Amino acid sequence: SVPYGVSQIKAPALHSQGYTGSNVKVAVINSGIDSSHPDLNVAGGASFVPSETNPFQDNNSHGTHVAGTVLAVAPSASLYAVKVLGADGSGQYSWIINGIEWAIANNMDVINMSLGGPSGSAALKAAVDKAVASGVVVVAAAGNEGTSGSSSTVGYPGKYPSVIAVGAVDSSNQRASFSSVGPELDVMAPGVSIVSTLPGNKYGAKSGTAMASPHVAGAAALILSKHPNWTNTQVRSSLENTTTKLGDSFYYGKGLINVQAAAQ
Amino acid sequence: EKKYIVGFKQTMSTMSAAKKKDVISEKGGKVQKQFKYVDAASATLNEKAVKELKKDPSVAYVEEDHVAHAY
Ligand code: NA
Repeated sequence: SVPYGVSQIKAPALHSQGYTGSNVKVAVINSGIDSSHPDLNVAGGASFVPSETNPFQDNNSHGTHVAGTVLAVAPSASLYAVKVLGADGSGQYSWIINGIEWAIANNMDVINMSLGGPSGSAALKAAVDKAVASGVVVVAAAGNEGTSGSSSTVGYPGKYPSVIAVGAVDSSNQRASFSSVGPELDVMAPGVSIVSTLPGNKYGAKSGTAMASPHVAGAAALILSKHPNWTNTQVRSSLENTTTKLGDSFYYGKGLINVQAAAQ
Repeated sequence: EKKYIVGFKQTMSTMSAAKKKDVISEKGGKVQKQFKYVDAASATLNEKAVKELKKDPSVAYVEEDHVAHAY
């Protein structure tokens, strides 16, 4: 039952120590979370998709799936459905800003963004930058763009210096072929055949950096539960410094996240 | 095309939600969502409104409101 990726990140040894993410407010900035799922405890939320007003309806599936990864990692964590994406899994950068902004306003400890776009935004930078300056651990998926020669394939927001950009590793520590590369790549987490919660009281495997991202937003919630006095700055440095070191930072970042080593 | 984010100057220029809104509508823009923390707003702008707004003393940036997807 307990997803494999939970183990890979060394989540089980932190849990035993007694740290489960108790008192941590986690924003899932996505397509919403399905309210019908008996295995998903939503603490609240808000919608920013002009046509899809309920954060609690996921017409996509991605946000429900993401949400289940957060809560598998950090079971005692407080989950919030911040709906920024519609039915097709796309939203406007403004809609993403409005989501960040509610998370700042709502005194969110951890932001997950299992999304991005190819193109930069000064406004998208200002919103992430402010969440970071406010003391929020900002976590984002690195993108699914592979290798494009010498170029960074890292989407925005993960491309920003303020955000923790998360690539995907499989079960064997191998970088997923789809996994966006570059200097902006911070850490690897499980992103290949991830079993999580899906809409309509379902379970199922998804692959993507959006599956690696929640494992790191869940890891930040676990550190924050052991070290309530640690800043976002300390949470990030410990995560980047205590990794299972893989190859080249351009492909792997710092390596695989080790939550047990990171928690201190 | 039509969806843009207007970045404001504050001690170079603009402060109020009512000033922010007038700075847009003055150049034929249609203000969408005025940001709480970010000194910017989402706006509906034609090609004229983008070039007029790019030259306004109150404007820092005019950028397209890009599309993001779930990874
Ligand atoms: Na980054």
